[PDB]
Amino acid sequence: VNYTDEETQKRKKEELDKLMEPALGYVTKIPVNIPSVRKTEISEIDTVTDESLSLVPNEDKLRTIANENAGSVVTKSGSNTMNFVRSGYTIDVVHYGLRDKGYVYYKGVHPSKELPKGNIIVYQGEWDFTSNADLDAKRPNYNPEFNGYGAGQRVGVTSADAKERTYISKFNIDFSNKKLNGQLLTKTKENQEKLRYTVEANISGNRFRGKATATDKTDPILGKDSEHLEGGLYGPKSEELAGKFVAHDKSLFAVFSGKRGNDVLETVKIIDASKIDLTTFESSELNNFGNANVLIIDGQKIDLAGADFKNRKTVDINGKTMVAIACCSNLEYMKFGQLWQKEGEQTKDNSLFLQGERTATDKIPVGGNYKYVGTWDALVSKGTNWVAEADNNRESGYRSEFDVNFGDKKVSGKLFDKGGIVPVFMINADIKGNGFTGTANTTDTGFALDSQHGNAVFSDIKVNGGFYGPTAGELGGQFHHKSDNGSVGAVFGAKRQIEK
Repeated sequence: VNYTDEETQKRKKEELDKLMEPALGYVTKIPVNIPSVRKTEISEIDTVTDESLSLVPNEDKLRTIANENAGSVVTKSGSNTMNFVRSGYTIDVVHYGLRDKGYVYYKGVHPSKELPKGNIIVYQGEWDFTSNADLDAKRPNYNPEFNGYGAGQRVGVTSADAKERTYISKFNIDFSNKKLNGQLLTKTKENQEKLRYTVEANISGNRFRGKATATDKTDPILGKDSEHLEGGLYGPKSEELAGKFVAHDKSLFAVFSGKRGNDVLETVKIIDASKIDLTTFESSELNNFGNANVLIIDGQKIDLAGADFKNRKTVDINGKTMVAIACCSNLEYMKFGQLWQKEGEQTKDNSLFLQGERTATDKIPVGGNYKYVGTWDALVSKGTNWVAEADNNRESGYRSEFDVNFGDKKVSGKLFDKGGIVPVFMINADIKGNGFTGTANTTDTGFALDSQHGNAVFSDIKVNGGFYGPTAGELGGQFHHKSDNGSVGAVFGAKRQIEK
């Protein structure tokens, strides 16, 4: 007797909803009936957290199985066409019995921090799928589209199993309106195309969420709708996309890719996500999907919101235990703070991070003078270590204060040590697009490293920043420098003010 959990229709939708969380990629195993059951749904759907397009999800696992019984594992990734995404399958084509048949997946790299400015941009690619296994789903003993006897009856049938058919995808992305619509088609030997699915999605950050609608509801395999399509834009300037959808009855799992042509487009920043290493004082990029309140370390997510003003988060990621201090509760569209791996009382790879969701360029104020107030985080190293740790005290704390002139397109900034009545860093920058670039300086003679102890001096250090939120009511930025006469790494964020 086969017993399984009674899943309510509530939980079904909830576990489907869970599949909509953004990730570098997704992979599912092709369902295979155990002898006593008649039907096996798609259910083993896992996120992909590794970041190399060369690695095929769970391929190795399948390969270790393959050789033993028969051997023939085929892999399709679209590596000959795509540069930032991989989609397809890795399967045992000589599969029989109850062992694994393989996996369908998509994955991507460098989630886009820059999108095209506007207009409708075309992306072409491929798609693949696996079905569930169902003896009772009107699937014919002979299939005019799929190789073999009773394809999809005892074992999920895939795009790999099709008779001389290519599975083409086309997408139209309206970057002006952040809408996406597309087609999943099948092309036969005689170049006749058949629309299998239309897709529609809304873009948010570098991700889209939407639905896939089945062209032919009488199709025994590709005939069910999905209200759960999710994917992302990949590559620094949105060169490519990839994604998936799950049929509402878990009877199908599809993956797709897309790549736009060589037309050079104007782009805009939508996301800031970088970290400064506090020993090299170099800046590296972080993966981000357009939610600044979530930190992606090793393809795994860390939530940064909390009840306090700034919040300490401890999260275990691949045996690497990570700790982040994220500020601030009054910042809705950006986060910054410290990040490190913990080793008992030892701490490795200390770094500062900054994340923000850029304001739309056309939503940056064209004129007006506003004050921004926040705090900051920094490390300075000239012999000893001076440090700034974000706080809540507007009066004598680690203050950051900014005068922004949207008319004259300028940012003037002050960064204070605690107690200090005078600033220790003076930021001057010009507003360009939805960001700003400029310089950070100390006074001629600098500031004491606390408290014959050293003085720290920094001249014309490059400052990079952005305006965040719907109408740029938040701003943040960073600067870093390394030399033997001193080194610094700093992140800051500030909220727009109103006279009270």
